Amino acid sequence: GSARLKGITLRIGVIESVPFTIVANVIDGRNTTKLTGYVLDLIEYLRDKMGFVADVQLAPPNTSYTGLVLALANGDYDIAIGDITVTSARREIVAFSNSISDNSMRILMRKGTLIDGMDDLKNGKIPYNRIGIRIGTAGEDYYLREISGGSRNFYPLKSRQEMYDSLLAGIIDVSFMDIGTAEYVTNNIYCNLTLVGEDFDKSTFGIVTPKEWLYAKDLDVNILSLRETGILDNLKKKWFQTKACP
Amino acid sequence: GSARLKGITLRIGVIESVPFTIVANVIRNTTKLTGYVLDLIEYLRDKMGFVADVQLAPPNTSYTGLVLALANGDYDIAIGDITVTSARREIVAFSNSISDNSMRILMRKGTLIDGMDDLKNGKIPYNRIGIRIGTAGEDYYLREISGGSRNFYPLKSRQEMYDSLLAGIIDVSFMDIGTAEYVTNNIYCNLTLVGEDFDKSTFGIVTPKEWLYAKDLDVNILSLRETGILDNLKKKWFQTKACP
Ligand SMILES: N[C@@H](Cc1ccccc1)C(=O)O
Ligand SMILES: N[C@@H](Cc1ccccc1)C(=O)O
Ligand SMILES: [Cl-]
Ligand SMILES: [Cl-]
Ligand SMILES: [Cl-]
Ligand SMILES: [Cl-]
Repeated sequence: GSARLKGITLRIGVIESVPFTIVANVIDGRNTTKLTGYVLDLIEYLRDKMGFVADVQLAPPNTSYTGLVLALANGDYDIAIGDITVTSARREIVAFSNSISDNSMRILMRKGTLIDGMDDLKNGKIPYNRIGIRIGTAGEDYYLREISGGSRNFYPLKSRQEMYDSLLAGIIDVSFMDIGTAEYVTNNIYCNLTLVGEDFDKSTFGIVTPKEWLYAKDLDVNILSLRETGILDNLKKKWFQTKACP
Repeated sequence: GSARLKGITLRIGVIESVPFTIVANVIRNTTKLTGYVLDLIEYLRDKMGFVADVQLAPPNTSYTGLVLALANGDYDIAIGDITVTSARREIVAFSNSISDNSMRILMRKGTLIDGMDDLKNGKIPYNRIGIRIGTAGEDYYLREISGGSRNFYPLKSRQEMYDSLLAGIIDVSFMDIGTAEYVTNNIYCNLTLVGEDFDKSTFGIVTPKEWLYAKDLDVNILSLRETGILDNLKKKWFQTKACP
């Protein structure tokens, strides 16, 4: 069957990833967290349009994207919204909404690094333990399928912060990120970093839902309507069209 | 519940649209089909083990008409350059995306159009804007240009669109970018695309709502993406440029 989400409480899993989901520690005299970003704005549009009660739950620190999907499949959340890549392995265990965004990956490196693209990584110009890969992500899947043939011979990373510190501290030479956030970091957060080469792994982001979900149609119709009316485009411009770096 | 498509017969609706689904007449007449869509069917059939009963939609069937026919049970799935839209999703489901999409404005070379704003500002008499009925282009026009008014020059087939542009009966039309690039680079060398692309969207395989086999088809589509087969197919069918 199918039904409307009007009146329904949804526990919505979100995962820290600037500027999709931005976590601010604030004291207001008690310490609390404030969430903002593209994802929280999207949640507000959907809530206002669909009438569900949003119960937004931030995934614990160092939760992987795979861990978030597994947690939903196990019943810890009703839906999960973020920069979450739709993959065949995930689709085996959860469903996804219509796409909220196209996606691809790029190679991130320190400026001045003598790398010109993916060919250098595939030909072994960089030792493999100096390629940083965020575990439990689509980038790990790609690496294992296309670069290393199954072997996790990369340098593992648990958060964007560890990627930052490792690259800057010269522990790794490159890493992989989704293009939207990769552009964002190199343009606003770490000006010493840059993107190199062509993008790869063309893909999409989707809202994660349970398989065979009662509310699949209601969510999909609404997401498509936001796509059609330019709301998703506006949110992308709002949160991603910025460059603080000189 | 859910299940696998192995050994199951699927009636697969396809719709003429070069070079997704290419229709040739051969002779005692018979029809041959080739294209991106037919190759995709073969890859999915080989991976999934279903039995494919491929059925071409009657001439001048619109895209809305194909979707409606599937909702009415004439087909089990429909595969083509079929735009995923909110209105269609009310009555059918869609597989994971097989491709990104957008639209562009199609015109004769030499026509002085900057882009969509000219159309929105009334630079072009509305009966000289050709719109293929029962397509996402009509939906866009009604929503963004004419305020719900069907005041365009209605087109029933891709051929009527070309004929009308070439004969000077209309000044512009809308087409999906993949097929638009194909026709302007290979078939009608005196036509061209102009302006920014608009109506960013996706193509998806049409399935019944709440379909038993939804996961099986989706996992398999995503697998074809991941392993580069969809890219290979796009390269095969769309990278040609015969026009000088
Ligand atoms: N989109 C990736 C997660 C990711 C986000 C940002 C940077 C790198 C990886 C996934 O779903 O696995
Ligand atoms: N993709 C359009 C149909 C179309 C195909 C090719 C060119 C123009 C329009 C739809 O689904 O409505
Ligand atoms: Cl989609
Ligand atoms: Cl499912
Ligand atoms: Cl998708
Ligand atoms: Cl449905």
